[PDB]
Amino acid sequence: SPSYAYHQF
Amino acid sequence: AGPHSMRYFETAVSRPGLGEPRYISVGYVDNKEFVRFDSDAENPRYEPQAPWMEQEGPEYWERITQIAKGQEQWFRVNLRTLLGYYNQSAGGTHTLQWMYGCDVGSDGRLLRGYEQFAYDGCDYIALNEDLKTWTAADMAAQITRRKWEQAGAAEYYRAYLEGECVEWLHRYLKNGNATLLRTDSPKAHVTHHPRSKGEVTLRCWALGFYPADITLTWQLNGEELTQDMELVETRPAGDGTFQKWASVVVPLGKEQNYTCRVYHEGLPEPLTLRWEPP
Amino acid sequence: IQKTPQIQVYSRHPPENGKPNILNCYVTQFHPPHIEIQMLKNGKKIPKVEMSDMSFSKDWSFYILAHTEFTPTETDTYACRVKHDSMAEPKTVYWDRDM
Repeated sequence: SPSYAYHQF
Repeated sequence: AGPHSMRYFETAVSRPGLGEPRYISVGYVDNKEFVRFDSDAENPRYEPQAPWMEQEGPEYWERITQIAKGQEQWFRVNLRTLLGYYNQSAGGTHTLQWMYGCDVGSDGRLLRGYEQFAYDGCDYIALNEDLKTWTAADMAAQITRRKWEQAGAAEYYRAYLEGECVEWLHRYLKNGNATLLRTDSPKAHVTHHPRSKGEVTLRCWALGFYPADITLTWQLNGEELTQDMELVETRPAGDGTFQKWASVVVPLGKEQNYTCRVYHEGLPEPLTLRWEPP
Repeated sequence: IQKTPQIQVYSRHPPENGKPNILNCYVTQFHPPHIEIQMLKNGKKIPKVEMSDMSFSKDWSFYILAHTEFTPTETDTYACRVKHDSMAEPKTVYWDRDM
């Protein structure tokens, strides 16, 4: 199961 | 051969003045594509790309599909930020890629983890093997680095990699056992073509093998020979198997001194073959 | 930056003239991902060209498989023409039965 990148550049 | 693995290859391509950016997420277990999401689809949704995946309940599909929407938002935003960092104009198209996942040892525990990001196909930022520190490719990525060091991004990723990643991988392996853990042995042969005056090309063929992990090498007089050996990219046959070949240029009349070695996990013993006339 | 596509043209099965088969054009190692692929028979576009989904590899470069049904003949030539921005001209690769 995939995931959130969440953190922003 | 090797540790089991799970990965996701996620990409967004901006389409300035033509709609939302195109978003695609492809999932792999042991380098086999098993799920996929494409935003340009008519009912954008995660789809099983392997038969053993069809045993998951509807709620599995819903939930990951939700993740995908979240992801689209994420990519869209970060695509815009990067236009900022690189001082680029808003009418051009651009790429943002995320690759992530885990390699797992025989114990079922985490061997290695991956979190890597590219922009316009160039490295942007990547989690080092320690799963604690970042490599940033340029000063634009340094900004994201400082920001992510203060936000504790590494632990967030590490929690996913050590927990969720490994356990999902384990479930998937349990379910796809029969098809993921099989072998198709290569069928090998050697072909002979004229090339120049006194010179011939010998070509070792390996066909219909799974998995793609394979090694072919030539040999002069039982010793390995790779010098000037032309080797093509492993390619898909299109039915789940692969092909590969390796060639060498040898003197006319001297072909019997050369041998081809094929290594593959499907074989009980390595192949050794030579050009056989007529 | 741009990465120039790598092309292999080749058949699913060992070619037998008169025997129905699949012809692949495997394109790899390109950036940007937008690309034009044509398969040709005697210099004319095969209409029934099935295109796999695009993917990318661990070096970020994109790849894709183009394939069509065909029946090899002693007299028909087959090729794959690729258009990409890394290249000032389209690249045409002929099917070679020894490759």
